[PDB]
Amino acid sequence: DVPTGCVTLKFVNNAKHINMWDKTVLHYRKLYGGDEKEEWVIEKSGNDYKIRPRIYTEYLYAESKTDDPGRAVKTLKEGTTDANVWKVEQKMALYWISNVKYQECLVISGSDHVVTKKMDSCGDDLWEIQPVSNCLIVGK
Repeated sequence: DVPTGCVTLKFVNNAKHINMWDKTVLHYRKLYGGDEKEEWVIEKSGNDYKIRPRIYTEYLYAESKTDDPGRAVKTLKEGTTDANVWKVEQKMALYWISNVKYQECLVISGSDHVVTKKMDSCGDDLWEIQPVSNCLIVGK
């Protein structure tokens, strides 16, 4: 079904991969839609999944309130969170991703924001999850 391990995360409609900032701000790392093939790790978490970049042990999560461009998604450097578990579901060769806590689809916006958005269905906002052989997950 969903590949676990090292993957690339590419939003189909935009051709944008999830990229991250080089330097952590406060307790979080900012993300944006970019064109570089950033490597991420999908880990099984119960019936659902957690997501982290290959080189940092920081878990993808969704913020607690919705902003103008949508509910911001970033990785958690310091602290704890309840919104770091992701549903990842196959639709033929493509996937849609949804935050479990808030039931909102992960998406890259037209302005390159990485956000979740409540939709009747995530099935029109699909991701390309291409596995990356030679997967070196950094610990700490």
